Amino acid sequence: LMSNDRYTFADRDWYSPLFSYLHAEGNSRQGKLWLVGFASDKAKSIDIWDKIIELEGTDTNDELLAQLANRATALNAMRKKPLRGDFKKSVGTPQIADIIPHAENRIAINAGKMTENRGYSWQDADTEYGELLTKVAYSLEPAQTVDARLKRGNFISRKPWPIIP
Amino acid sequence: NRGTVDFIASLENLKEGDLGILRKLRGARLDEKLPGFDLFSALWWPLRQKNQRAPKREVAWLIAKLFAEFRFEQREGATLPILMGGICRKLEPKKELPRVLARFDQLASLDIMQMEEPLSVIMGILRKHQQVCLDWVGLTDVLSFWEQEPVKREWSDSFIKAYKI
Amino acid sequence: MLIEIHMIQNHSPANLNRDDLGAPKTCYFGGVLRSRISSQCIKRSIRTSNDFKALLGGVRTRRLADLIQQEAGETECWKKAQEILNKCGFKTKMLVFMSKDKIKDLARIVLDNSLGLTEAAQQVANVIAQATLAPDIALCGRMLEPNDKDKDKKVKWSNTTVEAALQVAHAISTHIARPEIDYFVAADDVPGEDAGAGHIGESMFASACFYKYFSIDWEQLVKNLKGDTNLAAHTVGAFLLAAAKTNPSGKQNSFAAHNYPDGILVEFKNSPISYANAFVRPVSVVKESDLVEQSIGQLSNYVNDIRLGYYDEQSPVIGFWFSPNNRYPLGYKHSKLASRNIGNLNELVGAVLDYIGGFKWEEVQKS
Amino acid sequence: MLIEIHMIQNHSPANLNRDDLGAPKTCYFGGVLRSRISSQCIKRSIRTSNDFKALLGGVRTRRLADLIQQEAGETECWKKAQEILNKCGFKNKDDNTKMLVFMSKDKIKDLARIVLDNSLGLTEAAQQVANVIAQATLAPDIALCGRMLEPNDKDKDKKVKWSNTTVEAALQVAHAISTHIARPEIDYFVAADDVPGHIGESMFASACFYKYFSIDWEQLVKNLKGDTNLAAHTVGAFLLAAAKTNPSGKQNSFAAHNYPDGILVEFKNSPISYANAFVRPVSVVKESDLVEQSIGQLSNYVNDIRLGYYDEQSPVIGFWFSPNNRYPLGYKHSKLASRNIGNLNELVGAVLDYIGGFKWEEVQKSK
Amino acid sequence: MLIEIHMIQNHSPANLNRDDLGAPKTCYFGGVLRSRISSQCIKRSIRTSNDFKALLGGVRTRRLADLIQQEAGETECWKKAQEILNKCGFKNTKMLVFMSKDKIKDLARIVLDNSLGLTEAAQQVANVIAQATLAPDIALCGRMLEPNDKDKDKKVKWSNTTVEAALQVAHAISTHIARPEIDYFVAADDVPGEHIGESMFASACFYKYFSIDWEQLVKNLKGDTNLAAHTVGAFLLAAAKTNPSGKQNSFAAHNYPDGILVEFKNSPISYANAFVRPVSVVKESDLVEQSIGQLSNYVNDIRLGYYDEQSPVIGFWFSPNNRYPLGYKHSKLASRNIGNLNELVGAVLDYIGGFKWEEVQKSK
Repeated sequence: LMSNDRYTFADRDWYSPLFSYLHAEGNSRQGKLWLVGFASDKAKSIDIWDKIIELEGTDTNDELLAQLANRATALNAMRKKPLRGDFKKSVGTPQIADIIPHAENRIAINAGKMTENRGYSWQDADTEYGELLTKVAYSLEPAQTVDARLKRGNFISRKPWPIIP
Repeated sequence: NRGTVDFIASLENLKEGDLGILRKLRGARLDEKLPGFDLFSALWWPLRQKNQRAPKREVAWLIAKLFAEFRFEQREGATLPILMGGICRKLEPKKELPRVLARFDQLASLDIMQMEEPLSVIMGILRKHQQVCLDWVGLTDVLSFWEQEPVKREWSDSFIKAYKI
Repeated sequence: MLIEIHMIQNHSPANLNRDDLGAPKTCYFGGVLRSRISSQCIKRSIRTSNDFKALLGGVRTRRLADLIQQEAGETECWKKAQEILNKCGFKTKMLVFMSKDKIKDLARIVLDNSLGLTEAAQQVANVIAQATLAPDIALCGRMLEPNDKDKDKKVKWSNTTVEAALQVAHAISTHIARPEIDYFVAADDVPGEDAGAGHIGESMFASACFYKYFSIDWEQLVKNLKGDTNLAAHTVGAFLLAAAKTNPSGKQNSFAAHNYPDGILVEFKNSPISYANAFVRPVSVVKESDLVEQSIGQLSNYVNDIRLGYYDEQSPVIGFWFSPNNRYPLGYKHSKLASRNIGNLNELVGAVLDYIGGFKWEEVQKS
Repeated sequence: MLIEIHMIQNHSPANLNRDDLGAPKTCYFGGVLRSRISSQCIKRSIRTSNDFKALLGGVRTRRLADLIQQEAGETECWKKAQEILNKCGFKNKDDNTKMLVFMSKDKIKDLARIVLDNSLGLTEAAQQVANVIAQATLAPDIALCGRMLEPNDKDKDKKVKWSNTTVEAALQVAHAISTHIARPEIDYFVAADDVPGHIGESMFASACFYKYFSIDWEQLVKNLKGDTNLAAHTVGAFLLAAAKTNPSGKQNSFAAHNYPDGILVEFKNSPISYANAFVRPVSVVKESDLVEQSIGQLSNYVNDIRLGYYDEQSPVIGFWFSPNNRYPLGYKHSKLASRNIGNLNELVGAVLDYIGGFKWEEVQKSK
Repeated sequence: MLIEIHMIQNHSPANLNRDDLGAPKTCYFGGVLRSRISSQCIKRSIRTSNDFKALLGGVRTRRLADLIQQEAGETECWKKAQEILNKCGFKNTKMLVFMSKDKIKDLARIVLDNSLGLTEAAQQVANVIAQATLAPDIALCGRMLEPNDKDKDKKVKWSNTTVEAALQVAHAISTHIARPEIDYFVAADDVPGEHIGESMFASACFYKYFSIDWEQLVKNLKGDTNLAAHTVGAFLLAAAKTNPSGKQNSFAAHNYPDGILVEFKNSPISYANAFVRPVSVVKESDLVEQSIGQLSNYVNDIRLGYYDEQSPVIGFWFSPNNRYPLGYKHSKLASRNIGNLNELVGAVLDYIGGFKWEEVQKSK
């Protein structure tokens, strides 16, 4: 329920048990893969959710599945980036933390298509952030200089980056 | 818009003595010196009688001062945020580009009563970089509504688009 | 009850507060950009002024072991002071804000005892939490947090939080902000090979007229300083005298911003009312007046409108107004917004202190 | 105790200071454009002057190797001294020797002696050079302007430790501001050729400026290790300087060597600036002038601050000077200055008498 | 010591110095308009004066090759020198050059027909040119020559060509308000058959101020004190006996100055704040009398207000036939009052160290 220094609140984690289900038990098969995510800490449950994704078994790229299994750190690194300069223990751009869930939920409809890479890619998923992020850039730089619009243009080129290990 | 075009035409119809008399009154208001007030009245007031949307007294006086100082030729399509932008490329990206950019973006914090010296130095760097053409009508029409965000919003946008070429 | 001060000051081109990049601090109030001086800068300058020098009985620092070792002539109490500091829970070391003499004497007499580390750490924690008799602590408050990640599980901490009794807002320009950039180059005393061009630096500065706002709570000031009463009024008078006569110590060696204000309105409420919204419209300089007169005229208009607006007969308010030699009147046309136009700072201090209670300035100069 | 000098001086059409392109410096004070002369220009023109020749002592350069070789004569030692300066910590990023070195020139011989030893290697010589520079702070210019010097931790030797290198300055100078509107012009020039066989632009301005200097006596005395005689000589020579020097920039094209028309010397415990007097630009009328309106508004503000702020138990004594009393102070008051004098030599005599009692020859004969 | 020359001089209705448009240049002093004649016009008018003919040294040209071309053997117009000077950086532009008269001719016309070839004679012309300082006009005026580090030969090096100016000149300002007038001229036709003219002019009395350093003069003449007095004497005759060379075929403005103050003092003082208040005419007196009277009042104020010990600034007041006195108040402001220019020249040279006018002309 909290966006700490090592976590950023996006959506349910349907990307965790994927570079795993696809190699040990269950494998690739045609049907609807129902995900049940039950969270806990010590003796208190915090959130339980369900989800349904569609698959057929369209090959496997082990590297891309690995990057897909490791996405929350990429979101934390995208949020944590300072606007300018660098400072220790810097939280960084908290309005991006407000707009992460909308682009995440717009992406999350074709989870079964991102899993097998039929037509939707990391780069095709990247384009969804542009509209919300251009809306943010007006507020975070509400100036009327050449430097204002140039900073907005640099700001709209911020994309999450893939991390495998 | 009509009324502007005849004002710029009457400015171009002026002769040596009239340009000199408006040149000596740079950096001042009009009410102090009477020949300047009379010349401006004889050049401006019939247009305000005939046309309702004739330029305001302050903006017309300022544009008269700038035309008397610089005497640029009137030509459509040579507006200020295009020549700025076509000029900015020939400079060193490390040092001189922020120096010119700061003097260009200082205009978004000044009023029409305070916008004589920055315009003087900007047309100065034009005259130093060998330019003879400038759209005065567009500058008058944007100065008459200088206190609106979309006008300076399309100011630096014309700039960015001319600079990126 | 509350004591409220309004303040209109004009400054020379300077840089009294800057960010990490090296430009004056700016804000967005009412859709346009304005110059800004941070509040905490003003509180720091008042706290470290020469009209407040009788009134510093405390320290905000992390070099407590330097203070403990300084409470010694020859005895080696450096490693044990840091040690007991680290078992205390101040582990970078945490900033501790408490009185001088209490920690000095008690750390000298407790650290030099041959007792257990746990018991002496408990005593050090107790005397740190209990040393809340300091003037800056009452004015500016205190929050301390023992880091339980590295803290011994034996001893326990106590209540330490201090509620402050002074609320100052950031200094905000009365008009639009006009930033400027200055280019400098250094020279060589002796001719020689010399440079190719000369590396140009950049120094950002601006000038503005500032409206500052002050608020003083007397009941909390009394409650923080225990049963003392004269010290509260003496603190109020000293703070007024300092804030009237102190500037931020910015780049003052080359930008001498030693100006003094042209108008002070003082007031008394039961509820805090800030009058910053007089300047939502930017002030445009016209040929007749100057920035200062129009700023205080707009302030007078807002004060008049609020006084004739939200007004309850069961708790009426009054106030006095001060200007140098009475040159700048608040009631420029007809209204008498203040009843006791005062032409000097000392008489204003005396009137404020008399309104607080039966106190004279020479009487309370002993606490 | 502070010595404060306020000065009014009208200048001929001239370009005393400029930016990169040739424009005179401009400022945004009082909502209107003001002409500006940088404070560093004034400080350097004071430092390099005929009256300040005797109380020299500090040098600021990046070419220690050249002067060291000149001190040690025919000894080669160029590459060795360059290596020692690199090992000391003088940063050489972007292949540029920089960080203008501020040390007294009577200790150059010690540098050449320590560098030209053969018993010690290079770390030892560099550490000894650092100990020489960090304890050579005995000049009037280093005492006045202060010094800061932060060598980098990247290119320095690991086994070099740096002592305290800071000296707090004893002089505060504000940026010169014209009393009225700023009005630049443009000049047009072409290159003439003598043998028979285009146009450009230059910018110039004319303005009457208000200048403000401040000197802290106790910090100046503390900076010179208790030499009160030299501190008095420093104050006197500085006053003669700031009266009789003008900045040397484009003086070959516009010889503006104008003299001040009024200087007010005051002694007080708090810094006082008169910049808010000219917050309204002075409008030239037919019956008067710019200069006397400037001094009149200055006198009005002097009255306002004197009867409004300075009225305390601590008295303030000031003298006023104009050449042969050609511009007196406020006509309706006539009591502002304790003494009205017509010569500058009597001004420095009165100042040196008021500080601790000093005669001009006894302080002149100390250096 | 420093020599100061302040002069007040009235001019006829004229246009002695013009901007791009065709107006006289104008400046703003003390809040009101004033007419203006620039420094470089006065410098070049003194430069071209007949009193400065006998000590005229320097070229200030930008095409040296045609001056090289004076030899009969047509081999140096389009020579390799037209590429060697380019390797010297004297490039579009051509980088004008402040060097001497005899040195360039003699030494260059020796060296630029040689078998040395490329990258050898450029160093010789550099040694001739970047050391060609000995000339009085250079000694007073100064010198500069920065070459194109992007368009010069890499094997050539440069010594110092920076000469500190011994002369400081201020612009000419009025003592009263500027009154610009437009004149309309109509050009007629000599043949009948089947255009109003726009020019500007003004009249004003002007105030000028120059400074010359003596030790810097002597230094830049390489220790020649004998020429550095003939220089100052020619300058003194020129600044008082020469008007600028503007539109003088239609505006005969050959007036002579009515008040000159020549002073000798260690640090330079400009008496320009006497004319903050514009001179307003009255029915009793004229413009020259009021201007000189205000100058007198400010001179007395400065002299009585800035010293009490030594340096009794022995300055000379020059008025033609003692026409305009330096003030009608208490006298003894100037050391002597001179009604002649040549007696002033003799007295000034006597202050220089006993130098005689009849014996110093033989120097050059």
